[PDB]
Amino acid sequence: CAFAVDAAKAYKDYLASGGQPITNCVKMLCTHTGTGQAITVTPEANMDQESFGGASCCLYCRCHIDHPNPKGFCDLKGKYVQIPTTCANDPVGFTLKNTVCTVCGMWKGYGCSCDQ
Amino acid sequence: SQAWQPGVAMPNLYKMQRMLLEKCDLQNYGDSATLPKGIMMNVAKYTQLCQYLNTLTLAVPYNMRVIHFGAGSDKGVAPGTAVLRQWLPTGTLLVDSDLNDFVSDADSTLIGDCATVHTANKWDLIISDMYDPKTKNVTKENDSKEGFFTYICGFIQQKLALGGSVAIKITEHSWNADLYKLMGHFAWWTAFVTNVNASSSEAFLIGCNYLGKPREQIDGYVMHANYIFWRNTNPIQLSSYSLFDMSKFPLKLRGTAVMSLKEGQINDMILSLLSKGRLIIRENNRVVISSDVLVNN
Ligand SMILES: CSC[C@H]1O[C@@H](n2cnc3c(N)ncnc32)[C@H](O)[C@@H]1O
Ligand SMILES: [Zn+2]
Ligand SMILES: [Zn+2]
Repeated sequence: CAFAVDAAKAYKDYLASGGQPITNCVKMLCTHTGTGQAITVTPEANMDQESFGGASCCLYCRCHIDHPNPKGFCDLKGKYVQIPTTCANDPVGFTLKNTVCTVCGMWKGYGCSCDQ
Repeated sequence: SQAWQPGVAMPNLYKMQRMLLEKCDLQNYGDSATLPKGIMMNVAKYTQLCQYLNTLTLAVPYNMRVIHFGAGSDKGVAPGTAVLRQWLPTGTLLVDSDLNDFVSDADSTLIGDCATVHTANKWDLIISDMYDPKTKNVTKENDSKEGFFTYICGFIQQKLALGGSVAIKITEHSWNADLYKLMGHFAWWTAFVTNVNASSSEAFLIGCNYLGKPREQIDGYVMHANYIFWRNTNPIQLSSYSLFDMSKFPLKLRGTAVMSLKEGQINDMILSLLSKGRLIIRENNRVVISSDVLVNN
């Protein structure tokens, strides 16, 4: 059957409905002089970012549900995700709604300057 | 000047005493350090533990193997594991474990009582934050505790590589005499108190460079009494200072040699290399782990 739980859409809708974001994302101590790239093997927050343990910011990890791809692989766990400080109240929502430029490794619209 | 360190290690002269066990009464009890905005106690604590481990002669081989017990929070995440993975060289194999389910950045996670955990390989570093809050009964005698401590002692003896190190969390009431005795099977040992959690009687018992034999005879009942005596008479000022300087945080990749040797070829020359953090003795095969599952109706 075509049935599949859509947790991404459910979380977005709960956010739009005014729901409190997922908490206890694991924020790291770091220099905040890093590359600012989005998903890295060690914390890379720049001055405008916070660095978090990847698994703790993944909706699928945190909700105990399957990752939406054939192989069920998670590209956050075991890595660190840089979140803009202005968005760090909701790291899970941020990683869910945003995309990584595949050339510069920065977030589209939050550090990627390739389209200039 | 201690406030700018990551924490305070038990001074050698306190290790040499013969104190009787007393109640732990910390002058700075109930004080708290001011953590950086949005930083969890458990991130700050493991950060300071790792900053202190940076000052010891840890063996750091290629393909380093680290296992972390007691890694789950009551929130279902693994803050300590995330700090260990930040700290350890990229590519280090990191396994963590806890009784309750949690999501983790470790390469592999085992859920269940640590007595169910078995590994084929030996390990270069063992970290434990296991703690049972039921031991905090101030109304009955403070005797050596077994449970997970019994497992940890055997796991060190059977699965820690010669040259490897451990950091095992203890408190006033959560401690084990044999674990202290095992500290005498390392080239050096201490009880380390993080500056962010110095209002607590917790410490990490650190064995540095495992030798597989008793280098010194330690009475664990006496040593824990010495540890409490030190804590009772040496207030540690709570401090977050070291958290604000992470420029030298990562563990140095030392390329430490790994060799397979059999008990008859560990001579004084090898023991001295082990003692200096220059040698790891174990096989270099695949890392294979498992959790025993009890099947019932
Ligand atoms: C990080 S706080 C202490 C942690 O130690 C864990 N712990 C305590 N006793 C055991 C045990 N016997 N086996 C595995 N984990 C334990 C607890 O589940 C808790 O998450
Ligand atoms: Zn995930
Ligand atoms: Zn780009």
